[PDB]
Amino acid sequence: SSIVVAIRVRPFTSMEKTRLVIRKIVDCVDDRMLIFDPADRNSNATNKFSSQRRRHGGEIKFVFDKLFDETSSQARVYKETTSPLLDSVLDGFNSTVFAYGATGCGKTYTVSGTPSQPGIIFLAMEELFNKITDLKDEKDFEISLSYLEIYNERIRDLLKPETPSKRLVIREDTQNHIKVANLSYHHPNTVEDVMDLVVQGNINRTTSPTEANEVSSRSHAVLQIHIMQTNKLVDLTSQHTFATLSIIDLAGSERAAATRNRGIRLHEGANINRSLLALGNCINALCLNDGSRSCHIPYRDSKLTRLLKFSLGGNCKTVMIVCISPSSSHYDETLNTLKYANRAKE
Amino acid sequence: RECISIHVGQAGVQIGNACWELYCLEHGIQPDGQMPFNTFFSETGAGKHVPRAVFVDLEPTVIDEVRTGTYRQLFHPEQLITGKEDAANNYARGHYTIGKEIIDLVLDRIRKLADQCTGLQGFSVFHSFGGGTGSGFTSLLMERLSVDYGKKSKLEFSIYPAPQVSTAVVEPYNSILTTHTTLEHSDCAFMVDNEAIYDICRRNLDIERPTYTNLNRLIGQIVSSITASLRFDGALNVDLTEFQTNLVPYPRGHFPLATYAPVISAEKAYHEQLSVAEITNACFEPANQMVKCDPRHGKYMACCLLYRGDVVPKDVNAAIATIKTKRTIQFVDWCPTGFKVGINYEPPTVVPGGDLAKVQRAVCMLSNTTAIAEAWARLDHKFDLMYAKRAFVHWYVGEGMEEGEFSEAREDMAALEKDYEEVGVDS
Amino acid sequence: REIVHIQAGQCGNQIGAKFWEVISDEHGIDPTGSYHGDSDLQLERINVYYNEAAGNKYVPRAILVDLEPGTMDSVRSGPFGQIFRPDNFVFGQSGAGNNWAKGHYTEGAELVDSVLDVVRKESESCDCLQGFQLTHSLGGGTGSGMGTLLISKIREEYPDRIMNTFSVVPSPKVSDTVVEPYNATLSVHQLVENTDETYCIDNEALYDICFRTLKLTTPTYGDLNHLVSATMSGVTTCLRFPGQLNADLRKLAVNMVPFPRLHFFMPGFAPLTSRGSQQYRALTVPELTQQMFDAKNMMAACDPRHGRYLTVAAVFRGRMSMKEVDEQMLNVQNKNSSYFVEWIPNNVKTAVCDIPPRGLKMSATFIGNSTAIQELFKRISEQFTAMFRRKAFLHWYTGEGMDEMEFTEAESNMNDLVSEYQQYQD
Amino acid sequence: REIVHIQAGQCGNQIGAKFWEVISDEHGIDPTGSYHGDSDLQLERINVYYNEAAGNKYVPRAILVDLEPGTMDSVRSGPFGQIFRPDNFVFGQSGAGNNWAKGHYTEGAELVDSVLDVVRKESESCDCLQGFQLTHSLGGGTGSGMGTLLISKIREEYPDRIMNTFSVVPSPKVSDTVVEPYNATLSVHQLVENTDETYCIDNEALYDICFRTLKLTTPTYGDLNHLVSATMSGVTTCLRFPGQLNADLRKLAVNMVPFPRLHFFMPGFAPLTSRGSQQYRALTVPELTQQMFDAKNMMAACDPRHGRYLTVAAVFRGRMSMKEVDEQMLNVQNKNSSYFVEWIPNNVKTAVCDIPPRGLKMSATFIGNSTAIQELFKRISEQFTAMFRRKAFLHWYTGEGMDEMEFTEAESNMNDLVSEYQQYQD
Ligand SMILES: CC(=O)O[C@H]1C(=O)[C@@]2(C)[C@H]([C@H](OC(=O)c3ccccc3)[C@]3(O)C[C@H](OC(=O)[C@H](O)[C@@H](NC(=O)c4ccccc4)c4ccccc4)C(C)=C1C3(C)C)[C@]1(OC(C)=O)CO[C@@H]1C[C@@H]2O
Ligand SMILES: CC(=O)O[C@H]1C(=O)[C@@]2(C)[C@H]([C@H](OC(=O)c3ccccc3)[C@]3(O)C[C@H](OC(=O)[C@H](O)[C@@H](NC(=O)c4ccccc4)c4ccccc4)C(C)=C1C3(C)C)[C@]1(OC(C)=O)CO[C@@H]1C[C@@H]2O
Ligand SMILES: Nc1nc2c(ncn2[C@@H]2O[C@H](COP(=O)(O)OP(=O)(O)OP(=O)(O)O)[C@@H](O)[C@H]2O)c(=O)[nH]1
Ligand SMILES: Nc1ncnc2c1ncn2[C@@H]1O[C@H](COP(=O)(O)OP(=O)(O)NP(=O)(O)O)[C@@H](O)[C@H]1O
Ligand SMILES: Nc1nc2c(ncn2[C@@H]2O[C@H](COP(=O)(O)OP(=O)(O)O)[C@@H](O)[C@H]2O)c(=O)[nH]1
Ligand SMILES: Nc1nc2c(ncn2[C@@H]2O[C@H](COP(=O)(O)OP(=O)(O)O)[C@@H](O)[C@H]2O)c(=O)[nH]1
Ligand SMILES: [Mg+2]
Ligand SMILES: [Mg+2]
Repeated sequence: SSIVVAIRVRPFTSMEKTRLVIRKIVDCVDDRMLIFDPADRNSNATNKFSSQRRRHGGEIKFVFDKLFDETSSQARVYKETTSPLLDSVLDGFNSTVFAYGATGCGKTYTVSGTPSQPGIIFLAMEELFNKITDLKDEKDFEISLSYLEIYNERIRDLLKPETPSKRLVIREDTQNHIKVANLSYHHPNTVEDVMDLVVQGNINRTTSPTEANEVSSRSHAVLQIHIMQTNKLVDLTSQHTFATLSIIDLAGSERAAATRNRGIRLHEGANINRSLLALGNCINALCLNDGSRSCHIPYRDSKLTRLLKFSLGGNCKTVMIVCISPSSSHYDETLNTLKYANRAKE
Repeated sequence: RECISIHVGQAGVQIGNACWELYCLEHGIQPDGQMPFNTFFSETGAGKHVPRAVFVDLEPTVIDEVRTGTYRQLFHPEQLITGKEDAANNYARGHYTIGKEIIDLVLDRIRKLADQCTGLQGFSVFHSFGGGTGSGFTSLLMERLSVDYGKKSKLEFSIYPAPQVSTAVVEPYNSILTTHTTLEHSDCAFMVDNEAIYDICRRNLDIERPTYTNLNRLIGQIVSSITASLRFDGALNVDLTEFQTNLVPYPRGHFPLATYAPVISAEKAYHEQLSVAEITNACFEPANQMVKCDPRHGKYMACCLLYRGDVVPKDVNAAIATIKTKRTIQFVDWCPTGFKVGINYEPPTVVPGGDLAKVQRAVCMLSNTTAIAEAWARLDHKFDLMYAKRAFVHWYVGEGMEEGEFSEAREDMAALEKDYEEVGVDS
Repeated sequence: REIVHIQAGQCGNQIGAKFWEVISDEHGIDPTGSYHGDSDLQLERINVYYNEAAGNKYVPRAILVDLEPGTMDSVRSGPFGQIFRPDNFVFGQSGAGNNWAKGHYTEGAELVDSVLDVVRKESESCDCLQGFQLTHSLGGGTGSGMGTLLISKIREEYPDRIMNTFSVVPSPKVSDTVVEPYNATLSVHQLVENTDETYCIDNEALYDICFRTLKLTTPTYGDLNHLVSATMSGVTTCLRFPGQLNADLRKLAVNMVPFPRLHFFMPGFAPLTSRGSQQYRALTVPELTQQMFDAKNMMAACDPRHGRYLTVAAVFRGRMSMKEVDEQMLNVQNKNSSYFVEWIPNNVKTAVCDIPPRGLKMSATFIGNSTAIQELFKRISEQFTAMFRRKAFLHWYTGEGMDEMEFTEAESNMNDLVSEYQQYQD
Repeated sequence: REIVHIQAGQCGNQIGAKFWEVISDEHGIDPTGSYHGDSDLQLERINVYYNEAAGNKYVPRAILVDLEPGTMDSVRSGPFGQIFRPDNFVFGQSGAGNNWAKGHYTEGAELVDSVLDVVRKESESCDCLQGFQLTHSLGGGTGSGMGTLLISKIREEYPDRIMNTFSVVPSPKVSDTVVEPYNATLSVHQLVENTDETYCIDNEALYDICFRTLKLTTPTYGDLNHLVSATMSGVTTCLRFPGQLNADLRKLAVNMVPFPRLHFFMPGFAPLTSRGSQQYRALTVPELTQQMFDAKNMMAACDPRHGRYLTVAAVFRGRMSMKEVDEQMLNVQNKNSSYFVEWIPNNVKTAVCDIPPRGLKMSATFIGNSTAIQELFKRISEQFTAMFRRKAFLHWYTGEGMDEMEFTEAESNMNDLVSEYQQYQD
């Protein structure tokens, strides 16, 4: 039913440690309790009297469902939040995993990271596969994998770009079955091959060649696990249902206008922000209309919102994930995306 | 003692047309610049003095009207900056994708003017809140200009999104986004309501059918009294920074209302007998406010009265004493006084082909008040409503304008409103 | 700047032919392409719609697309055979025959490149391309098939330019085909996704207007197209000369689309009066707005008063008081506060141009984004459904390689459109 | 200010046609609508009855309502076909045929909106609407049916404006229908409740006047309507130019209705004399009042001297002494103190306008609120009763959905009217 908002940061490195003269803007003071630093005691003005400032002088309190920080390992952050989403998939309805942030804020790293650590996809398969081999003696497992990229409002076959985007059509059933046209579907034979396909996908993703993040994915992607288990026993109720798990990825969004934002950078940047808007529209409509009686949700704003037509909105559960920067170089971006998450929460 | 004028979109340009017409009339300057003043016109050895002005429009249209119409010979071609594709009522496009493509040129032209200008006092920007080429571009420019000239005075004469009626439906957005730039970078801003003016035209000028032509002429006439008036050498030459000294009590509150109290028809010019007290009294009547605001529901923070033509200080002082005696209008309790006086010797400017009949004296009022703050509440409601539905939001998101920026813009506006509340209440 | 005008199908071609008559007259252009106008402003933005060829021959920035040779012949044989450029006449194999799949999917698809090459040639003759205007029917087959076909192709080339179209909508009581719902449904399915603004015009509505207001004994297609052309001009007339308030396709979109997808508009035109009744006209802004906000003068069949106004554009022509206009706008919104959508503060966007239509002292044009239009979509959807439930005529599209899934998907997506308009109506 | 003039039915249309002849002549307006008068005061209040269309074409602020095409045709074919506006000609399905229910309840009801739309259009062209004037018969069927139908509708729109009507009353000895009582009774039932002032004119009375005083060999309807039009003008003539004492429909009502419901008036006109006897006229205020208070010159059939005067309005035209007038008013009330209702101190309201009717040196018009008028209601009620007791002709209204209850209720309510006039008579 209700969604869960969870949050975590990259870290600060020698690039931030070298910058001794700076005040942090992120301070998680407790579980689920984020304080936006630092107020305003600046030596670049006055502020030596009873404050008449709007917020430059106070601190902004953000409260979430599961706020984490650099202290908490992704091995727990992920499972704490998604271990039930994976179980939710097998409770008669589907589920899905979200992400959020500006370019360079740890998407790509947090989904996996350096090839020796756990992450969203790795732990998804690690946990599931263990459950599969433990429960292999009870149920039959027919699980398939769907791969997808969104770039310039175009759906691309993440693993085989050789197929034209015209061959990918996003539909859904009245049974909430995922109806996507000709796509290179695969199976989770082992996490090694799964992750190899994920890497192949990440290679195929169309990226930025501009900013310091120049690997900079610059495209959305969705990896969907379609689980069709069946019964090994014969009885009056032997009708095992199916369900899926969507792994949602985003391009990343820079400040409204970058210093070299020209041509295709403007074009895709718009397409990214429009896609993010579409999500915001659907999420806000969903939550507010869950508070109300009638739920008209604008799933036609983006192909992603069509893709998430039921993954985000049906009788199901999901976790919102937001990547946070403690640097004042991301002051506006981080603050605004924090407010976004809070609005999504409510 | 010199200054630079800036005009954006269509409105800023059309208003500029009226202003530069007035200045020509005042100095006897012809349409080709020929004189048969140096603070508005760069001295030319041939006698063809040229306006210290920058004209910007991302769709040359209105500038082409200037280029092909009268005073195409007056203005320098280098000053007539135009784009190819307009911002189209989108602050974000004017702020970024479109505006940024010419802002470099604009700043370069300004630099040239500033390098020519010796004693630069400051700038005078004419813009709106409706269009993006006015609203968004100005936001961009003011930031850039502020960086280059942190020590120079920046005046902004804006056309306030009228509360009753407007022409674009996405104005609230462009207006609220502008606010946090103007409040940040400007030194003094003016807000003018077209509808309040049209009402003035009906009541005072007796005009049943008023348009931008006459409306702009009134606005320009005010600016002449604010600025050019000083440059004619009067009894009390109140500096532009001297205005700020006395009008502005805080780091913020840069929102004076500019009224003109000799508004009069040709018929009335015969029957009506005006004088210092009569005209001065008229400017405190909630009718010639030039904005949808009723002073009687707030307090006066400061009030500069600028006189032209046949006036004497004795009568001015007496009129003010009468006002303070009247006590109908309220003043800020912790502001002992709030009256300042500027006085010219040169008469009021007359526009051949205008309506504002010739008078022997004139009064302008530059007043800071807490009453005007109420106008922003009306805008807040308009914004909040459309914002709640995210109506038209995709036009700004399509640029890349962060949704959170809209919420931030509101909070800054709300802060401004709060400040005025505190001014009136505290003592 | 410059705008490309593409005509698709007989309907679109006939409308366009009348359109180019109108604006060529507006800009003082004779049947040789020579300029003999009396104003200078006629040449101020002549580049918008005309190439200036050697000898000052002004050549329609337009592409003529059809699959039925003969209609194209009638164009060449008409008064503008000396006006339109010969390499802009694109036609080949015989027409779809009201077969959308032939127009879009197969036979028409074969000739796409022959159009797009001309598109490129036109684009590279421009100093700044603003967008495209497509004129076509929404049920014809070729006009509706090639229409959305080319729209998709053009957006792929110019994703950041404005896609405008004037579409003739299947009218309740004015027909000429029994697969009008199939063609319309298949068309609109792709139309929405790839269009920035679209205008919905009913022949039935025009049939009513051309008698109710113009009292025409024999309203012909040339008269209905004439009504359309008047509004087509008005949409972009602001771009071609001076005015108190400028306007633009982009400006309109910015003030006319509040929700990305809801970009369907009803068009109208001011002074509508018969030649014997013109002597009783006041010719005032009040009078004009009475007509502009009269449901009976709307060129969409659906009567606006069954829905609400999300946003309205009122573009005026000629010398007038800005206050006078503003007053009338206020009076209108005060008069029918129940009709206007309360979520918008000022429901009406205005613009005023300095030049009335030659021969008129003062005019205007009306663009309405009403929620009422959903009812036209409903009606068509119902007709589509009734046939589709029996797979009626389906084999005509099956033989072209079209499956059932497309048809069910289109209808599902048509329902979304209606639902969205209903979402934003009380 | 402005006043709307609505004509209903052939009778009302013929009277109105003559009326508009008269006042157009009064205000110097020719058969094109152009002004060629010699005074400036003719244009001082021309707005009251005319729209000023482009070219200075003055257009009757009037609505022409009928259900019998042909009468409307005769209007268009007459001298004022170039005067009246074409969209004010409202007609459709054939007429009631003296069937009140067809006029009000059914067939006429279907076309109400086509009138009211014009009403609104007229209203919004006004600077200040004062009220409405309806011209019709009280027995015709359509004129009496559509009459009260529209009166109800109009008051619902403009409950605070003045509802004035000039109604031709069923005359004892001048007929042309046997259901004249049915139509009159059904009409007046709704008339009273929704009317602020009404004038009762008998064709029989006019037939007497037009011979007894005017000595006409062949008094035609055009001559009887002419008499009516003279008084119609007088009622509002005070609003259209300067005078020593102004007057108004409201002013009259304030001084003419003492008891809400008793707003039925008898009309009269001063100098009534044949063209061979005009040379013997004195043309003095005395002379005028002798005629004005002459029972034989009253345009209602009932002779005032069988009742009493609740209140009288005497509106004079042209240069005259105010004292002279006042003296005559005093002399009259002194002369017939038994006729005037003693409950009122000054029984006569006066007004004096500076401009006589073109061609007259001095004139006047008379409006009487007498109790005698009750006798006309009695007579009609008796005729109604006699028929109703046998349910005569009832099936003509039964077939339209009219029950007996309406008829009994109407008569009961008609009795109340008479009773009230009798209450206030000795
Ligand atoms: C003597 C005189 O004043 O004649 C008028 C006239 O009588 C009326 C009735 C015109 C006339 O229009 C029609 O009868 C008509 C016929 C078919 C479809 C639609 C309309 C007129 O034909 C149309 C013509 O319109 C124009 O000239 C505009 O510039 C118009 N032009 C065309 O449509 C056009 C026609 C033929 C060839 C080329 C262009 C226009 C409008 C909008 C944008 C661009 C151009 C006008 C004023 C008139 C006549 C000539 C009788 C009216 O229409 C227009 C569009 O103005 C109909 O109601 C208006 C009111 C006008 O007063
Ligand atoms: C040479 C001369 O003086 O001729 C007079 C004339 O002989 C007399 C007899 C006129 C004449 O009126 C009639 O014979 C008459 C015919 C049908 C119905 C009613 C009356 C006259 O026709 C009528 C005409 O009235 C007017 O001019 C008023 O302005 C009058 N106009 C009209 O009724 C009218 C007639 C035709 C076309 C347009 C208007 C009026 C009265 C009240 C309010 C507005 C206008 C006048 C003085 C005369 C003639 C011409 C013989 C009299 O009537 C009026 C209304 O003035 C009849 O008794 C009076 C006394 C007049 O002296
Ligand atoms: N006072 C005054 N206001 C004007 C005038 N012209 C336009 N405006 C107002 O300015 C608003 C739009 O401002 P602009 O920035 O000039 O619009 P623009 O020049 O077309 O720029 P864009 O709309 O962004 O393309 C309109 O809604 C009007 O209300 C004018 O001449 N005088
Ligand atoms: N938690 C972290 N610890 C160490 N390094 C990090 C962490 N998060 C991100 N990085 C590094 O920052 C660079 C990554 O940016 P990521 O790749 O994290 O950006 P992104 O969000 O995918 N940018 P974009 O694709 O434009 O939206 C990588 O090389 C990471 O190693
Ligand atoms: N407005 C308008 N519509 C037309 C005209 N002629 C045809 N139509 C409509 O367009 C449809 C046919 O479109 P058409 O251009 O013939 O498509 P095609 O047959 O595939 O080439 C018909 O159903 C008509 O309703 C016209 O002159 N004007
Ligand atoms: N005063 C006057 N009364 C008329 C005239 N013509 C008809 N009438 C009366 O009006 C009645 C008929 O009304 P009419 O307009 O025909 O109503 P309709 O038949 O329903 O349209 C008749 O009984 C006449 O007494 C006329 O020219 N003048
Ligand atoms: Mg990445
Ligand atoms: Mg602009």
